[PDB]
Amino acid sequence: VQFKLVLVGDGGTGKTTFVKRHLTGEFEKKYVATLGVEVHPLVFHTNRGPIKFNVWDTAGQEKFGGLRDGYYIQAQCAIIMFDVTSRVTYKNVPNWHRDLVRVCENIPIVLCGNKVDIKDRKVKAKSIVFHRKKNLQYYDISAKSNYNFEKPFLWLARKLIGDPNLEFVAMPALAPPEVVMDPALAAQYEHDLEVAQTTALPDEDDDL
Amino acid sequence: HFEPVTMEEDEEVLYKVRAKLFRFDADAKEWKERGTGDCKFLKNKKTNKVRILMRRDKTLKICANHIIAPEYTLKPNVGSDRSWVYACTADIAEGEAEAFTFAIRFGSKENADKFKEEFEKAQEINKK
Amino acid sequence: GKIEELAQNFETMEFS
Amino acid sequence: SMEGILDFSNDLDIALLDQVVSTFYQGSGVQQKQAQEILTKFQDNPDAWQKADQILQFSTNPQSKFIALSILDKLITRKWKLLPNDHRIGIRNFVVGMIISMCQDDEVFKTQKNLINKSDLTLVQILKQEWPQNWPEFIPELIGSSSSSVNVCENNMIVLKLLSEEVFDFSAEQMTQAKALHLKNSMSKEFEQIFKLCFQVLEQGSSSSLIVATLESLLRYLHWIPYRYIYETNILELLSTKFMTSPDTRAITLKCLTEVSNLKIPQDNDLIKRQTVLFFQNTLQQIATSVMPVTADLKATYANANGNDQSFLQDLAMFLTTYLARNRALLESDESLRELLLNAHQYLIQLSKIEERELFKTTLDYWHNLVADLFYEPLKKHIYEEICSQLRLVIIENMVRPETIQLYKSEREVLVYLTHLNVIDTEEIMISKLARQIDGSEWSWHNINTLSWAIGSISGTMSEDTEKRFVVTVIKDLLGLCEQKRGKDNKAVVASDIMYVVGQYPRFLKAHWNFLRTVILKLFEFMHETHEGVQDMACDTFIKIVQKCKYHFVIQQPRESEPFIQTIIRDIQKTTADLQPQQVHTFYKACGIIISEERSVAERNRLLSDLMQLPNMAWDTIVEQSTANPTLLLDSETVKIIANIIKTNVAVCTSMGADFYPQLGHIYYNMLQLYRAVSSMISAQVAAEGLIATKTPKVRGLRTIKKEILKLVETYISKARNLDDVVKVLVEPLLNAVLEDYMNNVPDARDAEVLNCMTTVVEKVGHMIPQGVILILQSVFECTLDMINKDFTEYPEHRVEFYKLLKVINEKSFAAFLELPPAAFKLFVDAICWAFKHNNRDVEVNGLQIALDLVKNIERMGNVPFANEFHKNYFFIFVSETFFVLTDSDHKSGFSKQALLLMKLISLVYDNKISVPLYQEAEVPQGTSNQVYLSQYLANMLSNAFPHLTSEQIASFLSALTKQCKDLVVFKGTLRDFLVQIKEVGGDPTDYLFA
Ligand SMILES: Nc1nc2c(ncn2[C@@H]2O[C@H](COP(=O)(O)OP(=O)(O)NP(=O)(O)O)[C@@H](O)[C@H]2O)c(=O)[nH]1
Ligand SMILES: [Cl-]
Ligand SMILES: [Mg+2]
Ligand SMILES: [Zn+2]
Repeated sequence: VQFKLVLVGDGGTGKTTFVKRHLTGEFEKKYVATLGVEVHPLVFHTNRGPIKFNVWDTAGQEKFGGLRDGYYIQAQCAIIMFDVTSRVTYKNVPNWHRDLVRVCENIPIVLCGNKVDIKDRKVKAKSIVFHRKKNLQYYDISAKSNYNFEKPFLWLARKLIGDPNLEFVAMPALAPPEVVMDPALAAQYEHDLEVAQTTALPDEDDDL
Repeated sequence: HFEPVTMEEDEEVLYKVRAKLFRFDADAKEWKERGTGDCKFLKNKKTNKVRILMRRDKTLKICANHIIAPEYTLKPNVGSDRSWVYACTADIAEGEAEAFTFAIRFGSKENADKFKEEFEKAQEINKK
Repeated sequence: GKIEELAQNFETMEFS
Repeated sequence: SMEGILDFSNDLDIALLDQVVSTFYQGSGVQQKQAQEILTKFQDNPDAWQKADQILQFSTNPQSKFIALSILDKLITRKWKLLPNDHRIGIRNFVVGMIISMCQDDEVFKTQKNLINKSDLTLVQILKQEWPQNWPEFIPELIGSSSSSVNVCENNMIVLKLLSEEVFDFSAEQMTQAKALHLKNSMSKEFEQIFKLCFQVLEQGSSSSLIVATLESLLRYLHWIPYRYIYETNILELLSTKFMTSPDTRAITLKCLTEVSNLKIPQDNDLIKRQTVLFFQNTLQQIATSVMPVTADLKATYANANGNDQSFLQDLAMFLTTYLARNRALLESDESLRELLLNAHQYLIQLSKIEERELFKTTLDYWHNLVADLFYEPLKKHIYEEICSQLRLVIIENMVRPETIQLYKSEREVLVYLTHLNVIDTEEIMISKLARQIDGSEWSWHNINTLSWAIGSISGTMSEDTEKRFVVTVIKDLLGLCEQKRGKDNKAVVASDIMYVVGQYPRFLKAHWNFLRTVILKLFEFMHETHEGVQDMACDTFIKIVQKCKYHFVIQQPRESEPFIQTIIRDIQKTTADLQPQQVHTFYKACGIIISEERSVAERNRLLSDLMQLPNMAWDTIVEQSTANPTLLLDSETVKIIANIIKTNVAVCTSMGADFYPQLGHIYYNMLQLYRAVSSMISAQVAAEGLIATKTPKVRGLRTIKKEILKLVETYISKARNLDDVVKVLVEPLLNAVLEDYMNNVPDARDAEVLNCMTTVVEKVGHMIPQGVILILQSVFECTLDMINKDFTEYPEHRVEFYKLLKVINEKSFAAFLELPPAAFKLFVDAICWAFKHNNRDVEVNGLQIALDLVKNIERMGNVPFANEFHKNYFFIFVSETFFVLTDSDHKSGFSKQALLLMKLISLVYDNKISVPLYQEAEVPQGTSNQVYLSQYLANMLSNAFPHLTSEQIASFLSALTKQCKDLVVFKGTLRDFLVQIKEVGGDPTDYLFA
């Protein structure tokens, strides 16, 4: 039960950061441009059992485009991403959508406006209407604040499984094992712990 | 007569608090978020053993699952008055048992101090 | 008139 | 081993290729990743296109053939005109041949739609290069081949669809203006023959796959073709009847009719009006009989999400709203059309009940169009009485939380219109709704919140007497509801809604003091309630009511011994005792709003003194024991107390602005002394602990004090009315307190807020402190530039504030840059260009503006030595740096301001605004105009930067560009044409004669 998902959009819009959040829970602050594509399995637990997304995270920068629309072949769903703090990234949404649906003529597609955490929003909500005639689902999201970060995958899961009542559920929590660390690593872990303590936690002004 | 038409429920919640969990990447000398959500101290009714179980909001995916070992020790982080750092020798949130250096941060110094209190209460439970 | 009664009524609102 | 296909010295092993491709698409993990890198390297080989015919013939893998066509695509769109003409004919014949043989094999045609669509797109790229000038028979032969095979005919519809898209929908960015017009005229010139085929296929049946492909292409045609093709043929009849019956064709047909509704049409022809009525009438008829009746529960249908029902209902909403927004007047006068008009709107009512945010926004936009018209247009509103009545309930029941923000305001606007259209009906629905909250038949947290927002949203629509009766009934009923419910959870919700409604009806509060007073005293009681959210709600309602009713707090009310603001201040310690610091600040801010209404200065200052009594006493205490033992400032508690005192001053200053000055004067000098003391401790801590100290709670606490002090000063100066005092009392102490400290701290200890504060100082009083501005530059310019000129990432805040500061200095005190030593002025120029290269929008825009403002500043100086030297040193630096970001494809967001700057620079030369020669007396003959030299410099610059351009292209580009330097829209067009041509080889230099 796995589905191929292609993720497309301008460079720097937060596609890779978004998937990373879902994969590990981290927020990557640095911009390391994706080269061609990176494939990542992503599993969600639902009341209909587990659903697996094979996420094809593609490059948005043209000089790193790689196979470009060749990545779209046999995709069963997609996310188009833009940046609400950058108008040009919204202006290019019709171009990504075009290259996408030429290869994938009938698939569920979600349009995501990322970075709504940033105060100075440039692409106003009322300007965002492209999805209407193209029957795309639309979500304001933020990989940084996790605002609606789960919505795209939930909507897609529902379309792909054919159950509008599908819900994410809590995976089973097995009993964890007991501890018996040998003294031969007592000085080793104490080294790694001293570095950890003296390295400041990030974003100390956040609510959590 | 007419005919008509998780895996934690064998446990007790001792403590619950909202928090953000970090793992230390020693190879990058960098703290990385592992999840934000409710952190719970769960007491097994059949063993009286207490564990930390924490899930991410919305996705409900497990980001922490380990015994509150008596040997563990909560230390402060240099940049925070509402966080604790400690070494975990076996966490099973992501598959097999793996060791981690965790940090966990809270809404206030108060919630952090209370956590440390509960954490140590739970430790002496796992002694008995 | 009925507004003074409304004010009196508003004062009686409490949590416990 | 997979890397064999990258060895071009040997033949290409097709079997090895198919393996690499299979491993990428169907494989996983490390192998997949490796294959991916190989395929990209293969594809990016500039000779790979030569091995494309091999793959397309001898491969058994469709993905491999797809990749082959992608390789060909790059070649056709970028290097086509460079090839020997035989290769061009060869590639063309091969693609045409490959498409034909795929269509003739029914097996391949059925099972390889992806590969065929790619081939079609590739064919279209060739057409854009070769057609019609070198392929005049393409369309005639296409139409011919169509009659001999249903598969070829269908595929030709896909080819034409893609062609229309490439020529009319996606040409603006991808080809020059001249090339785009050429292809548009060419298509337009032969469309008569294209439409004939299209219409014959639609009329004669019968393969739905062929019908659907033909209708898909029609949808594209409707974007540009003249209306006569639609209205002077029978095609509307076919669309609105025949094709609405089959679900296969229904979806695309509906999309076509939506676009038909947007056609350019003459508005004085009665026959055409009948045609526009008729297809609507036919369409709605087919929906009622073939899809669902107007009574159907569309909410439920949409929720069930069977098949394509959601898309269909979305498309129906778009059709109905698009047509009715343009044409509903056609249906409003004829009595025989009334049922049609109201049925169409009843479908929209039903569509508006669907739980789908984005679709609701679409219908809501239409409703706004309607009720606005009914509010202004005579004799219309009675027509829609029953529609509007239903709409009131729909909007009331789907009201969203006020303060997304955008959807609430749109809902409010429609509901306010609907209330004007019938106040009595609106009131009745809301009271009825409220009763079903009391009898519990519709009671929930969501339903009471929604109703309350709705009731709050129509404030101002009723008469004051009707509003009075209404407000009384609602609050009375809501109060009863609050008492009815048990548990703080339920009571909290109802209490919040009650406070929300009263806060929305200030007119009522203003007319009834005793009640307003009761409301406020009640809020003060709630400020002691520890239940989650209550205190926040109490404070937010307090300041909100104050903003609207402040006048009634400052004047002495009848039957009162004093203005109520005095009563609030007297008891302020008690009132705020249980509040958190943030909430106390809000309370004090609210008090500042009231105090500023008092325009007796003596009284206003007294009130201000009394309000600030508690923070000032705490302040005086700390200042005493702070200067006694500076170690206290390491006590986290003292640091927090101090921050909160300053924050209280910021809160009140935010409200009082100019009026806050006497209070500022009370603390000002000791505050700046505190700033210095704190600064020393931060420095001492960093010295003793290292940079890591800046991350510690202690130092972050200390820096908060500094930041709040700077915020306070910034907040006052930005609002000050007496600038003499700002200059003569505030500025010198401020600069002496902050500038040297900033300069002499290590980068990680410098507060970006200093820059922000200085920007405000220069903005308001810069023109009055030229020596001060020079002092600012000296202390922050070089050391800040060195922080931010090694990459684009570090010190993001310093980066942004830095260019804001330079911007305002360049605007308000340009004299300060004139005083800079030549080396420092050079860094200034370097800094501006560095700003150009940022992707960061904050930095980029200011960078371009500074550049533009700087040129203008230099221009205004006239023919003087500094202006002459500036052009000699930096003119071509600005020209070439601006060209670089224009053409590098990584700064497209700045295109307009780059264009503007470039146009300004070029115009200076062609207006002889630059007196001295820009060249060396050696490198060009004596008496040569700067105009001639500019064209030479630019031709050489572009030739070296873009060596694949012909001299002729460059010369034609520059000729056009310079001659158009008084016409920004045209100029910009020529730049866009240039950006297209640099992406390929052999661009037509005559394109630049387009304008
Ligand atoms: N404030 C904010 N920043 C974000 C958000 N999402 C991503 N970013 C940041 O945007 C930058 C680019 O992120 P990235 O995932 O690499 O974008 P991308 O779409 O994958 N780029 P590419 O197509 O070139 O691979 C990063 O610095 C990232 O931290 C967000 O939601 N909010
Ligand atoms: Cl909705
Ligand atoms: Mg990426
Ligand atoms: Zn056609």
